[PDB]
Amino acid sequence: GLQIKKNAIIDDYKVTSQVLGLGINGKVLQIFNKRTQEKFALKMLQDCPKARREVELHWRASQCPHIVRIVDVYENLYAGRKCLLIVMECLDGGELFSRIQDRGDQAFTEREASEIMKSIGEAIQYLHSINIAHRDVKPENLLYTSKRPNAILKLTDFGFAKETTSHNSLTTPCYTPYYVAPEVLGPEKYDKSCDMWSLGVIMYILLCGYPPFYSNHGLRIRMGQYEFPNPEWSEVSEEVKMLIRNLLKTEPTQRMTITEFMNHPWIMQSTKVPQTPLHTSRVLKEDKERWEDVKEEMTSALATMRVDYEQIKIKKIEDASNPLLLKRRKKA
Amino acid sequence: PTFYRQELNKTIWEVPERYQNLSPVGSGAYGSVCAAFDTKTGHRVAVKKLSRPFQSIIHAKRTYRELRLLKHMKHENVIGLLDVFTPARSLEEFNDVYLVTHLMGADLNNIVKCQKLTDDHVQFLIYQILRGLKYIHSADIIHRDLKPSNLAVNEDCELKILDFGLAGYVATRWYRAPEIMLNWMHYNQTVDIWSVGCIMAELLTGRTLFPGTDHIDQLKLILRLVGTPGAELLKKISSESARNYIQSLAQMPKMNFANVFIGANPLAVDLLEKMLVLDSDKRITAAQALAHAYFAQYHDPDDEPVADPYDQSFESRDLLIDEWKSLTYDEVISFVPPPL
Repeated sequence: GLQIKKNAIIDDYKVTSQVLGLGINGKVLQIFNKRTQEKFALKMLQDCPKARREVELHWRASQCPHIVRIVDVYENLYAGRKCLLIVMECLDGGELFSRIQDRGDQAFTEREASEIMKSIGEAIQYLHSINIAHRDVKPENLLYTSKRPNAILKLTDFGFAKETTSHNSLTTPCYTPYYVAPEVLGPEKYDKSCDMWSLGVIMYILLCGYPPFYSNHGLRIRMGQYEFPNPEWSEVSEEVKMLIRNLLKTEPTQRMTITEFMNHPWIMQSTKVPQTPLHTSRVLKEDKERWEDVKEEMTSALATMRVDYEQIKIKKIEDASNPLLLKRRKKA
Repeated sequence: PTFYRQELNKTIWEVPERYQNLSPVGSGAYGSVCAAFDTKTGHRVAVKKLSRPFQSIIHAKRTYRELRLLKHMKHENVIGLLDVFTPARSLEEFNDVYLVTHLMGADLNNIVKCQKLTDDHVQFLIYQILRGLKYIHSADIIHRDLKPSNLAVNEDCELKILDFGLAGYVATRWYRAPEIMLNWMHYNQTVDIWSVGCIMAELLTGRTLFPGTDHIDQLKLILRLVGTPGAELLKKISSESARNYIQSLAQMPKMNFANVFIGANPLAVDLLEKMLVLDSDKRITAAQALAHAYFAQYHDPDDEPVADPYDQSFESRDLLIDEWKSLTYDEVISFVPPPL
C-alpha cells in the first residue's frame, strides 16, 4: 500500500533546525516542502520491523479525519544509521486538555465534551473497524490542528498500535459457580478493549478535570474512587455516568465496545445533549503539577491494561537453569 | 568522564559512553527506561532516567528516599543497583539522576496473560518473592505496593522485586490489603503478604483475584472470599464509619478455599488460606511462609539471608527543595559499584 521513498529527503524538503519537540525515538524538526512551501513536521524512527509496522498501520489510519495524517515516508541514512523519516501534518494547537485549561472562561459545557468525545470515538471507531487497536489513547496524543476555534482534534502516535482480531465477545452470563474457572488464554482480548478503557478515562477527566483514579494516601476530593463526587458530578446527567461505568468495566470482554459507544445517545445525539457547564476548565487550572501526575499514572495504567507482545516467555520449569535454581536442585 | 546526548522518550539522555544502543522500553511511566549494552562489562542492562526528581519537597524527599534504599538493597531477588550517574558537574547543574540495573525483560503482569503457568512455575516464583520479602522486611522496609507488574522475571525463570517509592495516583488497588485501603487497623509488614497471596492466586488461575472498581466494590469482593469479620476482629478495627458498614452486611462465614480454586495443588490452597487472612496480627509472615510445605523443593534455611537495617540519615528532617537536591546529589557521588 505505502511506498517508501528512497531519495535524500533534503531533495524535497528544506529540513529546518527549529524544533517541534521531543518524542521516543525521534527529535521532531519542522520542515517545508520545497516546491509547495507548505509546512510539515518530520519524525524519525530507527528502521526495523517494529518501526515499519507503526508506519504501515498509521498509513492506513491516515485516511481518517481525526487521525494525524502521514504525508510521506522516506528511508535515508541519518548520521550513518538507517532511519524512517516520517513527514506529518503539523499540529499547532497543543494537547486537548491544555486547551480546555485555557479559557475566558467561555465556560466548558457538557455538549462540548460530547463533541470532543464523538471526535475521539470516530478516530477509534475507524481503527477498530479496519482491525487496528491504538492501545495508547491518552492526553499527550490528542492534539489540535491549530490555536484557532476551527481547529480539528487529531489522534497521534502509533508506537503501540497493532492489528488484532475482530472477534465478537463472550456476553458473560448472569449465573455462575462460586469456584474460579480455568483461564482460557487469549491476549488479543486486551487490544481494542484498551481504547475503550481509554475512552472512559478521558471522558471522565473531561467532565470534572480529575481522573477516576484512586489516591495513594487512602480514602477537597480530587480523585474519584471510580465514583462521581459532588459538586462537579452533581449536575452531570446520570446517563453519562452509566457510560463511564460500562467503559471502565474491569473485565475486558464484558466492557463496552466502540460501536455500542457510538450508538450511545450522549455521543450519537451529541447535539441535543444537555448544555450544562462543567468545572473542568477551573480545576485543571487549580494545581498544575497534579495534572502531571494524572498523566504519569494514566500511562502506567495503560501499560498494564495492554499486552507487551515483545516479551520473553518462561522456559518450561525443567528447561530452566540459574544460580539459585542450581543450588536448590543440588540439595533436593 | 564522558557522556553523549541522545533523543529518547521525550527527554534528552546524556549518559556515560560505556552504555551503547539505548533502545527505549517500558511505559515511560515513572522514569523512562532504556535497554542497553554495557561495553565496560559486556552485559546487557537497563538505564532509567528518573522523572521530575526535584519538583517538590514531596518529590525531592521521594527521590532521596528511593536512592537511599537501592544503595542498600543487596539480594538475588530484589532489584540490585549496577551504577548511578549524573551529567551535572556540580550541585548547580544537578537536575537528573539515572539508574542502571540488570536487564530482565518480562514481568508477571504480562506473563500471566500469555502463558499458562504450571504448579512448579508457581512454587518457584512465589518462593523467590518470599525470599526477597524476608530480606526486605528485615531492613525494616515495607514494600507497600507489591503487584505483578513490579516483579521482573526473565526466561531462565529468575524473579526480582521492583519499584519501592511508596516505602499520588494509583489506578487500582487490586492487591492492597484492606487494612491499608480503608485504614481501619494499622498495619504489619504482612500487608505485603496480602499482595503475595493475590499474586499467587492469579498465577494459579490466570485471573485477577479482586478486580474491583470503587473501594466498596473492592471491599465487597475481598469479603466474598474471606468471609465477613467476627466480633473478635471487629473489635480490632479503628473507624466508627467502618465498623457499621460491616454490620450493615449480610454476615457470611469464610468458605473453604479448596472449594473455590478447584484443581490446585492442595498444599498451595493451604498456603493461600494463611496469606489471605483478614486479621493482620494473625497473617503468616514472609519467613514462616518459606518453611511452608509448598516450597519443599526450594526451602533452604542456610541460604535465606537478611539485611542489616539502615537508618533515617535524614528522611523526615524537613527541608526545602534546594536542600534535598544536595543530599541526593551526595548519595549519587558517594556511590561505589558492587563487585565486578
